[PDB]
Amino acid sequence: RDMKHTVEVMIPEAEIKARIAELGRQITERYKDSGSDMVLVGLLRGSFMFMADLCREVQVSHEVDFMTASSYTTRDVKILKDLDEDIRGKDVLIVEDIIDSGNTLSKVREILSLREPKSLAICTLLDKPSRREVNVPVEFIGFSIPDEFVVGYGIDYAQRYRHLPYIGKVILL
Amino acid sequence: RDMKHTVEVMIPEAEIKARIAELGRQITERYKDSGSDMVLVGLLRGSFMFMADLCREVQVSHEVDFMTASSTRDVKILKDLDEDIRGKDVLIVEDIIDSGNTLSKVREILSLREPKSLAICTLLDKPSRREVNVPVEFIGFSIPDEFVVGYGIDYAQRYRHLPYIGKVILLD
Amino acid sequence: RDMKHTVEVMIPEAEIKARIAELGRQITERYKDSGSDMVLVGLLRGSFMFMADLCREVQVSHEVDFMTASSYTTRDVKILKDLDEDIRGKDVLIVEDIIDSGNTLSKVREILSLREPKSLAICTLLDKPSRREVNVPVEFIGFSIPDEFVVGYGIDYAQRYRHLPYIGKVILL
Amino acid sequence: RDMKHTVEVMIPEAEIKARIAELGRQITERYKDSGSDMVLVGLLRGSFMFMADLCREVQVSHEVDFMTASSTRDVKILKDLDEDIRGKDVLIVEDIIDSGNTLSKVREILSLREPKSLAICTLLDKPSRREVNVPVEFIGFSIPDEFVVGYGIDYAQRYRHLPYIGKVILLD
Ligand SMILES: O=c1[nH]cnc2c(CN(CCCP(=O)(O)O)CCCP(=O)(O)O)c[nH]c12
Ligand SMILES: O=c1[nH]cnc2c(CN(CCCP(=O)(O)O)CCCP(=O)(O)O)c[nH]c12
Ligand SMILES: O=c1[nH]cnc2c(CN(CCCP(=O)(O)O)CCCP(=O)(O)O)c[nH]c12
Ligand SMILES: O=c1[nH]cnc2c(CN(CCCP(=O)(O)O)CCCP(=O)(O)O)c[nH]c12
Ligand SMILES: [Mg+2]
Ligand SMILES: [Mg+2]
Ligand SMILES: [Mg+2]
Ligand SMILES: [Mg+2]
Repeated sequence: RDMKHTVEVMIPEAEIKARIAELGRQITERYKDSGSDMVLVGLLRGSFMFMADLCREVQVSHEVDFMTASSYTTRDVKILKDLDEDIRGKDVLIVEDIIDSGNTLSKVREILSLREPKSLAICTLLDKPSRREVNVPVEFIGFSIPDEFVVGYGIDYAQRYRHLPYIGKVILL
Repeated sequence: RDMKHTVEVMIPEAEIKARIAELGRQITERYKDSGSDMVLVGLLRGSFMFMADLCREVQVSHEVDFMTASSTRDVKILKDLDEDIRGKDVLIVEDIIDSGNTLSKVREILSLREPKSLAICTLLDKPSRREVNVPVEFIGFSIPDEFVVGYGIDYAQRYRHLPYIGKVILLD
Repeated sequence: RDMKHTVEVMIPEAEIKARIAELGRQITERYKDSGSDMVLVGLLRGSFMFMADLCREVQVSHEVDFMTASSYTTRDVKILKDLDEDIRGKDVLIVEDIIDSGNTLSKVREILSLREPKSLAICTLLDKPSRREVNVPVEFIGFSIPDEFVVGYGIDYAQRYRHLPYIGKVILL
Repeated sequence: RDMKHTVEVMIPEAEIKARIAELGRQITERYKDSGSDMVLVGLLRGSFMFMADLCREVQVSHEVDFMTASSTRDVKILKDLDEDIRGKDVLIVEDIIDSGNTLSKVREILSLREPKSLAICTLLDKPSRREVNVPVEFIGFSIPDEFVVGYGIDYAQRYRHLPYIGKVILLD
């Protein structure tokens, strides 16, 4: 949190926009013939930018909701802020910025599943298979990256760089 | 919500105090030799009073925590617990169980956090209106099909401060 | 949080019950001729036991509500859980377990005051004038104690002793 | 909530994108020489999209935080901020201001935490329905008295994902 560093571009703004466009088309095809109500659920705070760009590329009538989970050395996954709307009998797509361990995301899916939605999938922008500690079903993935320390596009470093339009790598000096 | 009514006594303060003492001895005897941390989890708002009196009758070192749930519809968490319950003996403390919809869903959520044991203690039980068969190990009173008030329990945000359990009787 | 210790009785269960009875009579006289709706507001978690005993000794029709404030090195006072009901045009009595610095309580009163209640008073069970860092108006006080490390009656020590029916002092060994 | 209607365009995506770029340069020029930490505070849910596009146009190192408020009645905090704002330049990011009741009360609450500066940036402003004179330093569009949807803003939880601002037109 307190180290001399700099930031290089890893995934340019244009690459993200192109990849999200594709994701939008995939998500659209998977839920266009569903009929039931659909809702995209974002995990604050990292997902807000990804959510904003993604939901615009989804050509299906859907709702947008958010929830906040507890961040932590091993502790219970607690809900700091639940969803505003109901999800039972609905198509729910959890929208994440990045999956590493998948601990929090695994628990969140369990909690949501109890509310018995019609379907329940996960869409993450970044994925680190390397750091996975729990196997979680992830239907849509934007980028698979090695264990690199990335920032930008909602992802922070000591609350910094959330507003970068590009995914960047931090170089410790 | 604005209906003319009266409140008759159903369970006097002395009866509650005595029954809670008994519940205390039973809860104590169950968890006294556990060797794992114990926590009483109250469901706000209606159970604050029951919780305060109950934990004072529980002669084992335990923690006290609270949780606020919502409402048919989905059961959402307005205020989650403050502390972890993983590997702990958890006792859910609820004021009253009518249908059991809320308890059922709250127990599910907490069970996901893998506590050593998960049990429920309710002051009032109204089995004539149960829709879901939830398992309760401690019950203070099984009551008739009456709309009860007092002791944390309210009627339109009214009567929570009554030291006794009463029943609402509407005028004709 | 990790020290060898023991607990002695400082304020017996019976003394608390007697003092709360008196508080109930005072509070009752101050608000019996008000007319407006009344609500007792408790600060979780320390206030739950004090709230339960106090509201029963208040012979005035009132509502009971709770809220949780952020606990922390100097940080913003944040609301982890707000009130469930409205308080504008009402007689509001904040119910606290203990006042030391009065930092959190001062901010909480400010936040609540913005909602424009008819009146706004504070009732605490214990008071340490010694440790006061901010001057806060406190209309009702159960006990004034010196700077002693107390537990019990909702007050904890590493989440312990909340359930003690008596106010106790911890003796570090 | 269940009324038959249509959605006509009021502000096209290109117009929003261009206007947000301008807002970006203005916000940047104001806070570029502050020397104090900056934070954009969004009011959920309706402002997530505006926030995402806006902060990408703000060329100063800042933090992004969110807050959920309620609704007449009292304005309560369902979800408070995650980080402190004391001694920081705070910019409240809101989707639309009709009456201004919520903004007015939210600004009051945040001001209590004594930030270095407290300002408001709204995408849409509908002054024909303002009940409280709240001070806004940045406004994307001042709009006619129409029920707008899209770009985070909803009609009965619908249309939040539209890349443009539209207006709801009921059928006769
Ligand atoms: O490369 C990173 N940059 C910044 N943060 C992180 C994290 C920690 N974490 C992000 C931080 C969450 P926050 O402190 O913003 O609430 C990712 C965990 C997602 P998962 O448990 O479901 O897999 C993991 N990797 C990174
Ligand atoms: O006899 C009763 N007296 C008063 N209330 C009730 C209820 C409803 N009450 C208890 C419901 C228990 P459930 O039927 O879910 O098993 C819910 C109120 C929660 P809130 O005040 O935070 O909104 C059910 N029965 C009674
Ligand atoms: O003697 C004590 N025992 C246990 N805790 C404490 C505290 C800390 N604090 C109690 C701990 C609050 P918690 O960590 O349970 O959320 C009292 C602050 C009240 P104020 O700021 O309005 O004056 C101060 N004194 C004691
Ligand atoms: O033109 C509009 N389109 C859509 N909605 C609105 C509103 C109400 N909308 C904005 C209110 C702003 P205010 O009038 O307080 O200045 C409140 C919805 C909050 P919620 O979705 O979390 O419950 C006011 N105007 C419009
Ligand atoms: Mg995330
Ligand atoms: Mg209950
Ligand atoms: Mg306190
Ligand atoms: Mg808004």
